[PDB]
Amino acid sequence: NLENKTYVIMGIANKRSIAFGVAKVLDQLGAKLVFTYRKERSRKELEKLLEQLNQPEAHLYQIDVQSDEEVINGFEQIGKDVGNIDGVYHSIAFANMEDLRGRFSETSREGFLLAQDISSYSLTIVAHEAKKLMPEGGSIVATTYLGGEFAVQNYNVMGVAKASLEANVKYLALDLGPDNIRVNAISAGPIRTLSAKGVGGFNTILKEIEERAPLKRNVDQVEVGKTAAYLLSDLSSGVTGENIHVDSGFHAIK
Amino acid sequence: NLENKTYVIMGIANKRSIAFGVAKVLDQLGAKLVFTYRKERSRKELEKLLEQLNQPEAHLYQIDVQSDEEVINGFEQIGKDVGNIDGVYHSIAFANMEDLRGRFSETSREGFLLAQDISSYSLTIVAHEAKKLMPEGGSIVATTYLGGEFAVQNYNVMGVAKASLEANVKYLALDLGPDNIRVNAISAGPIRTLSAKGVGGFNTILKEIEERAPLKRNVDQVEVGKTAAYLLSDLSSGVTGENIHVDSGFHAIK
Amino acid sequence: NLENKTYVIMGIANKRSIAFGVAKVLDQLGAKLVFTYRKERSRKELEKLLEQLNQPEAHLYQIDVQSDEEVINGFEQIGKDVGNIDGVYHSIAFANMEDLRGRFSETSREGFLLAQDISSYSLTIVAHEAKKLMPEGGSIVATTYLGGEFAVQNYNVMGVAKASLEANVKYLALDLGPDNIRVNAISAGPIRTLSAKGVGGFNTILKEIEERAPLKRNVDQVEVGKTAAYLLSDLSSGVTGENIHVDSGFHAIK
Amino acid sequence: NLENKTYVIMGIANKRSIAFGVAKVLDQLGAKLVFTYRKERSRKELEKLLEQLNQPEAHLYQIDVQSDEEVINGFEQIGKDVGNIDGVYHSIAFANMEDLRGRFSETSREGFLLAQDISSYSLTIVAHEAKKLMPEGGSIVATTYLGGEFAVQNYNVMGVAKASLEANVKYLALDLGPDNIRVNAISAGPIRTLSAKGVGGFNTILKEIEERAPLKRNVDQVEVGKTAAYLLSDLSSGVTGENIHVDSGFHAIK
Ligand SMILES: NC(=O)c1ccc[n+]([C@@H]2O[C@H](COP(=O)([O-])OP(=O)(O)OC[C@H]3O[C@@H](n4cnc5c(N)ncnc54)[C@H](OP(=O)(O)O)[C@@H]3O)[C@@H](O)[C@H]2O)c1
Ligand SMILES: NC(=O)c1ccc[n+]([C@@H]2O[C@H](COP(=O)([O-])OP(=O)(O)OC[C@H]3O[C@@H](n4cnc5c(N)ncnc54)[C@H](OP(=O)(O)O)[C@@H]3O)[C@@H](O)[C@H]2O)c1
Ligand SMILES: NC(=O)c1ccc[n+]([C@@H]2O[C@H](COP(=O)([O-])OP(=O)(O)OC[C@H]3O[C@@H](n4cnc5c(N)ncnc54)[C@H](OP(=O)(O)O)[C@@H]3O)[C@@H](O)[C@H]2O)c1
Ligand SMILES: NC(=O)c1ccc[n+]([C@@H]2O[C@H](COP(=O)([O-])OP(=O)(O)OC[C@H]3O[C@@H](n4cnc5c(N)ncnc54)[C@H](OP(=O)(O)O)[C@@H]3O)[C@@H](O)[C@H]2O)c1
Ligand SMILES: CCc1cc(O)c(Oc2cccnc2F)cc1F
Ligand SMILES: CCc1cc(O)c(Oc2cccnc2F)cc1F
Ligand SMILES: CCc1cc(O)c(Oc2cccnc2F)cc1F
Ligand SMILES: CCc1cc(O)c(Oc2cccnc2F)cc1F
Ligand SMILES: N[C@@H](CCC(=O)O)C(=O)O
Ligand SMILES: N[C@@H](CCC(=O)O)C(=O)O
Ligand SMILES: N[C@@H](CCC(=O)O)C(=O)O
Ligand SMILES: N[C@@H](CCC(=O)O)C(=O)O
Repeated sequence: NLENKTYVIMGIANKRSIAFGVAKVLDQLGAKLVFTYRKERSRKELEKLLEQLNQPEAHLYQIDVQSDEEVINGFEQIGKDVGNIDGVYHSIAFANMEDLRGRFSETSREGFLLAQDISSYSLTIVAHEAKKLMPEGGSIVATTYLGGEFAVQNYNVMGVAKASLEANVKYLALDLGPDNIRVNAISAGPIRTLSAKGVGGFNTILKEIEERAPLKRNVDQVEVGKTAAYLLSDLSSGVTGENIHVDSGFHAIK
Repeated sequence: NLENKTYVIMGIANKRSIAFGVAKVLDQLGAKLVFTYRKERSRKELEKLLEQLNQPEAHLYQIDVQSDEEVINGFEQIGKDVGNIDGVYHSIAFANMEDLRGRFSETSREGFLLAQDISSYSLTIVAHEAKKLMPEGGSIVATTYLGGEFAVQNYNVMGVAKASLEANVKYLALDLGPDNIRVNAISAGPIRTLSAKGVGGFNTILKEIEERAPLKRNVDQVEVGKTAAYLLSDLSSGVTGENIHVDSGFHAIK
Repeated sequence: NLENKTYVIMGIANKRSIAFGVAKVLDQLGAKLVFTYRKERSRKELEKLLEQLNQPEAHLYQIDVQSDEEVINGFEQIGKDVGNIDGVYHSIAFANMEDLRGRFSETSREGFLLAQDISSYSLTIVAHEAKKLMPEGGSIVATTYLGGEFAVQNYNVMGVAKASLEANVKYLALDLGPDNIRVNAISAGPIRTLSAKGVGGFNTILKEIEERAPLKRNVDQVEVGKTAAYLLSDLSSGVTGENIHVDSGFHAIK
Repeated sequence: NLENKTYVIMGIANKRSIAFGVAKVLDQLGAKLVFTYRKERSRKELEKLLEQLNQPEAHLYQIDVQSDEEVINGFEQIGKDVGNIDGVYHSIAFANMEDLRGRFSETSREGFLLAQDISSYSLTIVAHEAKKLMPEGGSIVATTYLGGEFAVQNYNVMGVAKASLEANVKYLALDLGPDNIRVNAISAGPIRTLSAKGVGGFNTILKEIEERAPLKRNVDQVEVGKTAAYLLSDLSSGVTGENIHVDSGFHAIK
């Protein structure tokens, strides 16, 4: 039960976004939700998707996590509009498409740093600004993939950006733990989303889960959202620096 | 919300048992609970502890997990008495004082195999018997410690037993996943219980957690119970073969 | 260069044994070698295989690692025959055939404990006895598989015994470190040997390595042997409690 | 024996550099060595240091790894001057001093990306250029630290850069494995070097190893160099995407 909680959900682009499965679950559990987006198209999609939620007010903020001032001012505006928050769900990554197929060793410096900036560093600065709204403690969760732990074909520069994110989670957990802020990751199995369309071989990744993972099926956004509700709530009070795989068991097999 | 769910909880000895933390949480959430014990003194404690619970009926079965027949007959009786179950919490381990409190390289064969048998093999046979009561699926959770992942001073034979149990969890997850049974572990931080008396230097282990773990505090049995509630319920659909550290973040630091 | 070093190699059965790859390499580097075996037939193979090696004398001892007396008396006799040794290569495991295929949840208690006894505990008692012949320090290496780290189809009871071995390696490393004895594992990739005939689906495991592993080829016993020379020698003096995968990179991908 | 092998060693600053331990070992084993340095100081210094080696000639190239041109042109020139190479030792990392103490959550975007660029991406572009000089295969080794696997006090931005670097090794292993180029890391224990002075609390880190690591002592640059010789030679054929801890066993304990 999350009535009287407030969470900031970063990274809804459309009805297939992982962050939207999180939103549906939290919403259904009674939470107040604030949404951040980059592209105008994503705000338009949030406005339509909010008609499916039970949020009596639209709280939408444009935050491009490449910009310190947009992250700083965005959270400062959120604090002014809704007061203190209980957590942040971070569902944000980016890499140029030519870096999500072919040969990893041909990755450009600009593409490698782009992916690090948006997919990893953004959690650091978000945590720094979000903590200002969590004087009593809180919970920050980011979304990762098994390609941060193992080399997977095609995931290439984003695998190295997820390894960076997963370490970023541990270091933030150590730093913010004395402030009663927990920081954790969910390592989601493959899910058809707008960003999946850029990963080479994505359909064969999905098929392999169905054939080989312990549950012999793929997961969906709402399953990620249910684990998010656990990590964002008091149920997980003793848990920080942790990476929970929501992937039908695929992480545990070879 | 666990109304209309039934769970078997194995390994309450007294009010400090981790499994009683689990019981309290599941009870508060509306579950029907069934309890298994070894020593007659454990049954007496269970009888006194059930007064604190909302359980309208006492469902108590003696199962020494060294005996196949006791596990077989105990789960069969549980089925005839309460019907199908939704999961099992396994909170059982044992090792001799004499092997524990000597150099690891001095561990006796008998003591090594005793600790495997009770602390690891018991999950396998329990899973096999409990699956007969879970025709539509279920969840099985066992309780481990960071000593199964790293060599910790003094934990000695029980660290090898915990590594065995953590691998047992992954193999059971692979085997039983197509039956929609999930199998997971909770890696609890140190907690003062009857069995902790067995571990040398236990007080300095507690003190290290306070000084060094991200949350700068120790965890308690109810925190283990809240993560158990997540693992045993539909909130962790899609999570199997996982090991969730309820340990203030200690696993993530060095 | 291992002239003036002496190593005990445990677990040659025939010319395909992983331990015979280790023997050839160590022999080619000038080490003096002592061999232990269980079955008469293995002693006969060792007698034949020694004609290929540069050892000027056969040091052969029957040690069934299920027997404490055989391990104690065998190492005692080794020390009386060749003096102090520089390390031990352990290449011993066993499980009953029915436990290397089908459903893990059906594993018998006696089969689970049998595999633990031979494949894990044996290392502990061997280290205890071998330490008496290494008063200046030494190196002990055991042979594991990725199935001890992940659930692998069919490997079943041996995967849990290997997770146990791997923890045994870390706990021995911690215990024996102050005596200047290093203890490490090599995680070998699949290799056609007599014991491979017990693993269901073995040929499929081999084909997956050629298709998926970074080197796109399988490894052989001599490559294990070369990593064994590294771990048994001063070249690895800083390295203990480690598990080195000699598996064409397969451990690193998913 | 590395006679008739040529290795490029990147990252000698002075007599305490880890890469100078590597050079000593490879030089002694008969390898021809080429050296790269960033700033002038490291030149002058290199010129002097190399009188301690048996290199008949001084092959020194200025390469600042922030510059694509310098990496591309530097490897090109090494190929013209010396011909094909057998491997590359990468011993290069950098972060701003302020980012190696205090609160990780305060790290600037500029500081985080600088550490990623120099300490992780540099391996990718180095590997791409160096491949051109390894048409029959070779071996690339980078130097990492346990702070890339766990959150360590103070190490902060560099911990996230080393996590990135360790994933970089695996993705390069997968990519370059079919060209018979292996890529691996050495995770060195703490060692007093010029870069160590920047790391907050370094002396406390060192003391902890002596007190708690299995070998109860610290490691040195030459021990890193001996494991580098293993990784760079045919002894480690079959080993790729691996991270070998030369740290007195500290990684294996908690
Ligand atoms: N789909 C999967 O199988 C899978 C599996 C594991 C993990 N993940 C992770 O889950 C997360 C969500 O991805 P998704 O699959 O749900 O795809 P998605 O719907 O495309 O979500 C990606 C989000 O990233 C945002 N974003 C990119 N750059 C940004 C920037 N500079 N500033 C602020 N927002 C930015 C996008 O916003 P705009 O569209 O407004 O630009 C979009 O809302 C990502 O971290 C992804 O790596 C996905
Ligand atoms: N305390 C901690 O710091 C800690 C941390 C991580 C993990 N754990 C784990 O948590 C679990 C519970 O331990 P605890 O600390 O709660 O100690 P506990 O209160 O002493 O519970 C241990 C239980 O194991 C049972 N048991 C032992 N052998 C048995 C057998 N042959 N058949 C049936 N039951 C048997 C005992 O039953 P009887 O008394 O009836 O014999 C007792 O109920 C164990 O797996 C333990 O390793 C403990
Ligand atoms: N082949 C692979 O793909 C692979 C991969 C990774 C790891 N491994 C491991 O490598 C090691 C060697 O196996 P292998 O593949 O080389 O097969 P192998 O040639 O069949 O060697 C197995 C050895 O185990 C010995 N052994 C079994 N029980 C024993 C006992 N009670 N006491 C003394 N020795 C006993 C056997 O001796 P007797 O025949 O005399 O009984 C035999 O010499 C094992 O630990 C295995 O798990 C194998
Ligand atoms: N010492 C330790 O305890 C320890 C432990 C684990 C891992 N490591 C790692 O070992 C490696 C070597 O460090 P070290 O401790 O040997 O210290 P070091 O002697 O200071 O070596 C660091 C080297 O990095 C070079 N470097 C920095 N930025 C560069 C750039 N942009 N282009 C080219 N070179 C650049 C420096 O060259 P200039 O001096 O010319 O600036 C210096 O030679 C690093 O990867 C470090 O993280 C060190
Ligand atoms: C293979 C599974 C997967 C993982 C992801 O991280 C993912 O999301 C991204 C992948 C690449 C770039 N930006 C993203 F958001 C999509 C995906 F489909
Ligand atoms: C150090 C933390 C800890 C872990 C345990 O597994 C634990 O439980 C046991 C420890 C040893 C033997 N039987 C047990 F049940 C107690 C403990 F105190
Ligand atoms: C699949 C790879 C593999 C691993 C082994 O541990 C192995 O060796 C055994 C496998 C099962 C039982 N005893 C053994 F010695 C054979 C093998 F082929
Ligand atoms: C704590 C151990 C350690 C690790 C390092 O990576 C290290 O080297 C650097 C540390 C930080 C920045 N640049 C470096 F080269 C020094 C160090 F002393
Ligand atoms: N190479 C295709 C992969 C097709 C698939 O999803 O399997 C792509 O670039 O998406
Ligand atoms: N070895 C002591 C432990 C002392 C402590 O708790 O620190 C014991 O017998 O329990
Ligand atoms: N020689 C193979 C025969 C494979 C087959 O034809 O069954 C064996 O050892 O089983
Ligand atoms: N079921 C066969 C598998 C055939 C193979 O792939 O080796 C076995 O038991 O060996």
